[PDB]
Amino acid sequence: VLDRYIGKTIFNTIMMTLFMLVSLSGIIKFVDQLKKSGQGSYDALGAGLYTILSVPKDIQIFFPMAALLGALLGLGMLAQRSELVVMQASGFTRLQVALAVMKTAIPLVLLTMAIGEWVAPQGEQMARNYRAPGRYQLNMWSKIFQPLSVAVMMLMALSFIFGPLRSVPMGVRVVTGISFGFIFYVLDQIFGPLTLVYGIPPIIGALLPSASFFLISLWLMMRKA
Amino acid sequence: ATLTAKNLAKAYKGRRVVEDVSLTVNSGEIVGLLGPNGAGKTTTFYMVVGIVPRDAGNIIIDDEDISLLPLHARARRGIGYLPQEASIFRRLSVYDNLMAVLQIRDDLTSEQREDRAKELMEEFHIEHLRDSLGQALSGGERRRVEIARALAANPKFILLDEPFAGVDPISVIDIKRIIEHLRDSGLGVLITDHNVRETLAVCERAYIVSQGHLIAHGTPQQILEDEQVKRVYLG
Amino acid sequence: MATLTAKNLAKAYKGRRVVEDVSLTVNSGEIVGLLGPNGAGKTTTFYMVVGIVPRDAGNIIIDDEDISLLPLHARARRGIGYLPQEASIFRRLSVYDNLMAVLQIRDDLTSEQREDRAKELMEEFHIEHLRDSLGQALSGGERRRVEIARALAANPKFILLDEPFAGVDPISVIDIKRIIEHLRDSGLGVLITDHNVRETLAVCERAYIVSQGHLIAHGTPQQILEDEQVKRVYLGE
Amino acid sequence: IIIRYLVRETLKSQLAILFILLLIFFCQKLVRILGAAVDGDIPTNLVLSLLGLGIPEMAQLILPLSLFLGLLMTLGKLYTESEITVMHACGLSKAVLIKAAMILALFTGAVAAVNVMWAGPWSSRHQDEVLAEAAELHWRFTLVATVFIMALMVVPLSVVNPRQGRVLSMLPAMLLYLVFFLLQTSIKSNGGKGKMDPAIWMWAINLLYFALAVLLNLW
Ligand SMILES: CCCCCCCCCCCCCC(=O)O[C@H](CCCCCCCCCCC)CC(=O)O[C@@H]1[C@@H](NC(=O)C[C@@H](CCCCCCCCCCC)OC(=O)CCCCCCCCCCC)[C@H](OC[C@H]2O[C@H](OP(=O)(O)O)[C@H](NC(=O)C[C@H](O)CCCCCCCCCCC)[C@@H](OC(=O)C[C@H](O)CCCCCCCCCCC)[C@@H]2O)O[C@H](CO[C@]2(C(=O)O)C[C@@H](O[C@]3(C(=O)O)C[C@@H](O)[C@@H](O)[C@@H]([C@H](O)CO)O3)[C@@H](O[C@H]3O[C@H]([C@@H](O)CO)[C@@H](OP(=O)(O)O)[C@H](O[C@H]4O[C@H]([C@@H](O)CO[C@H]5O[C@H]([C@@H](O)CO)[C@@H](O)[C@H](O)[C@@H]5O)[C@@H](OP(=O)(O)O)[C@H](O)[C@@H]4O)[C@@H]3O)[C@@H]([C@H](O)CO)O2)[C@H]1OP(=O)(O)O
Repeated sequence: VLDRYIGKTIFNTIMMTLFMLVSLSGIIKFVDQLKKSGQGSYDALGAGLYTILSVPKDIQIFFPMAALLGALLGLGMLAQRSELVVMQASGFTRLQVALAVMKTAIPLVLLTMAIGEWVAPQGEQMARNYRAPGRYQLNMWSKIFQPLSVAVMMLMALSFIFGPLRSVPMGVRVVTGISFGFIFYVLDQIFGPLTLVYGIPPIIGALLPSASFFLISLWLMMRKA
Repeated sequence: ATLTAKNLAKAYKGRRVVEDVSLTVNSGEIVGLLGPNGAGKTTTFYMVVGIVPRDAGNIIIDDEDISLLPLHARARRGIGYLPQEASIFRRLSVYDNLMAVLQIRDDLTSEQREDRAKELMEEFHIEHLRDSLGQALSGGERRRVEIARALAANPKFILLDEPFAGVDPISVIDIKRIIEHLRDSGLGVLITDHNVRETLAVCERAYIVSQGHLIAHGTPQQILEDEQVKRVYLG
Repeated sequence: MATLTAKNLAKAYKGRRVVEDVSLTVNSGEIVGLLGPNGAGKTTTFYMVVGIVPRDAGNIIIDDEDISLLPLHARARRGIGYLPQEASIFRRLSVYDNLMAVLQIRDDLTSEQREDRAKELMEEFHIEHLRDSLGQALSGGERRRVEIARALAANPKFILLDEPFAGVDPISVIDIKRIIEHLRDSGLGVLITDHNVRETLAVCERAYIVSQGHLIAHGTPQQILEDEQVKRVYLGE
Repeated sequence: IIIRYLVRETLKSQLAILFILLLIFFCQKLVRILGAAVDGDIPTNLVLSLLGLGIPEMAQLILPLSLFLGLLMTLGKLYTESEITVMHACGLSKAVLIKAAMILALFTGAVAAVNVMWAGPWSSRHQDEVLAEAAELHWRFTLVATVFIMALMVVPLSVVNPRQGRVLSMLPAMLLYLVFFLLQTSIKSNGGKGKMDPAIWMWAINLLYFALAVLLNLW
């Protein structure tokens, strides 16, 4: 049961965080549609464009950036109420918490890959139709590595909640999630297009620095043991 | 059953916040870790529990080393730690909360595990809170769920981190009564509360630590005979 | 001489009656505690005496003048001095700068005496050696010498200390009582709201205890222990 | 005065957020540049220059937000230390927060003016050629008036919430800030380049916030 409670806490925080951040993404880009309004209709952009405007922003961008911010705010919200320490002081294994949260990423990658194969390219391509290689290859392989990125953002939260938690204020964790969750962002749109500039072969590198958060999550897991 | 420490010492970044402190607690022997705050009282306590990793000392239960062992591995054997904060499993009911922890004890079968859950629920008079969400409970109620939860892991020694933190002195009887049941069973208490005037009335013997090194070890009656606290603590 | 008279004070949070009519009066040279079960009446009735949390009903009168409506913008300017439980000391400022900082806001002082009093106030609490000592470089034991010294640098009456015994070290308890004696000797009322009961009464001449949102006790600590209503809800022997 | 300390803490904190906001806005502008680098095949020789040429473009958005984020974090941390709540308990008024902000917002505003009066046009003309070839004023003017408004707007939006949330105090201040900026950015749409000017609502919304700034400050 204690793992199921971890699931709702960690999974509900990830889902709610994704929803609030998606609302922000919508209206911040919605006002962008208001800027492009006058082609024929803005209220239609409010209804028809908005729904298929929201779903894509999660998978390529706001899902993993909010995935870290979901557990690192959530799994640290338990340690904010001293739930985690009592969870560990009751003998729930530290390697079982990572076996608990990451096991709740299996229901979360399915809610990402299936929302990134059947409605992210089907809806977004439908969303721009409502407004009437060097590039693709890098992206496509990266979009296959999308489940690994949220599984690593969720693995970065475990190290950030078992390593640098240091009885911090929840606020600090949020900006840690805001910052590394933004570091993961810049490392996904700068390093990813830079791949062709430095000639990093897709067969070997491409978006791996984005998934090299693992190596940034592996020096943050054994550092103090 | 013992929870002994050998020459414990630790520096956060080189300040030597604790220097050669040894604490020994036997089952049924309530012990208090009293003294100046931030001077080593909490850090030595947190080093025993496992929150602060061990540096140069050594903690032993009976003969098994638990120095490198983290909290949970130490906890899975005999250690039950009660945090200062709430830790009431806000989004989980008390029935589930106890049964969630009880699942850690692997040797206990599910059919008997439910009886163990009912045993603790009626042991701390929180059985009627099985349907309660657990989000909000009174200071009397809140600690009883935590203690039941900690007692559910069936530890050998339980360490209370300021059980008398921000509590009205009429509930100090309730909190001490919760401590009284822990000593009534084959359990070892370790209180770390700063209210020395309220903790010391419960402990058989206490280790009082100051400026890094423990200076007083024994019953509070013996502490009053110690000149350090009678001249530099009281006057 | 001067009196901090709080009457009829009451306020309901979200509609729930947090505190009902409480009548608490403290004069210069009197030390009154604000004690009771946590959350019942303290930390909400006490603050409204200070003015931090706004008051919903009641009236506060000091120097025969009402201040109940005015927040610390004028409540602290006239006759009320509040000291929080945590580290209110100006962390990134030096002691000969932070003392004058609130000493120089009050226009009712010549600048020559303004620079003088800080020298005279700093020596009062044995802070002379801690002259330009930057803040954040002081222990919690001295955090209070400067914290009280600063809150004293406004000519405030009825210095309300908010939980002076937060970092409870029983040698700090003796020290804090000593400096509170000076504040009482400074011809000021004192209003303490410390968590523990057994030590505050050792320094309080009177103690207004508020429980269940309704003020219950007042007067000498000896008078307090013989009352059944407070004992059965706060101490219980 | 304590006001000098209030600024010196804020300025030492704003100058740190300014670097942090510079990095955050560096990445966004670099992502847009890198995206255009792979789309328009813009040579890598001058992509760094473009990043260092859009700084005034970002400056309009960060210089108010660096003071604001500085004000929010400084007043956040000062209130988290329960220092402001004694700063009023010791006889200073909330005007001390305002006067501390303004005596430091005049600085940021003056720099904001420099990024508006000179560096703005300076940035664009260098941004036009970059050796490659081998109205607005209502938004331009409200940028300075934004700084004074937000410094007036931050001081009431950080001292009632931190009782329960360290960062939850920033959210209403940030969201009310964001609703200002995007709406201000939204309005500067009709009647742009040229002499045509937007209808009278950009300063109508902007002046609304000033009224909303004073409204909750006078408490
Ligand atoms: C806590 C502490 C706080 C931290 C700090 C805060 C951080 C803030 C970050 C902001 C940094 C950047 C600042 C900024 O961004 O600044 C401005 C922003 C202001 C606010 C920012 C600060 C906030 C306040 C301060 C903070 C307070 C808190 C915006 C801007 O800048 O405005 C505009 C900009 N908006 C934004 O950027 C939104 C902003 C939004 C910012 C959001 C901030 C959020 C903070 C949250 C705080 C939380 C607390 C509350 O940022 C983004 O989102 C970027 C992502 C940012 C995220 C960063 C990470 C955040 C992490 C936070 C935690 C650390 C917008 O496009 C950007 C979109 O791109 C992607 O979408 P897409 O992929 O594209 O879909 C993004 N997708 C994404 O990123 C991906 C994802 O989604 C998002 C992922 C993000 C990260 C995810 C994870 C995050 C981490 C999470 C961790 C927890 C979208 O994302 C979106 O949707 C929004 C998105 O959902 C939301 C964002 C999500 C954020 C979430 C954060 C959550 C955090 C929570 C925890 C903290 C994004 O919206 O348009 C312009 C740029 O396009 C330009 C360019 O200039 O480059 C201009 C083009 O013209 C366009 C236009 O697009 O406008 C298109 C045209 O087709 C047409 O339509 C035209 C008109 O409409 C026509 O009517 O308009 C065109 O030009 C030229 O092209 C051609 C040229 O080549 C010649 O051939 C010409 O022909 P043509 O070929 O035909 O085109 C063109 O001529 C046309 O016009 C002519 C006439 O008009 C003449 O007029 C002339 O003059 C005019 C000038 O005078 C005008 O000045 C101009 O019109 C021209 O010059 C023109 O010449 C006609 O002539 P005539 O014939 O008529 O004569 C002509 O024929 C023809 O029609 C023209 O010349 C072209 C280029 O030039 C080519 O050369 O591209 C910008 O204007 P500009 O830049 O100012 O110019």
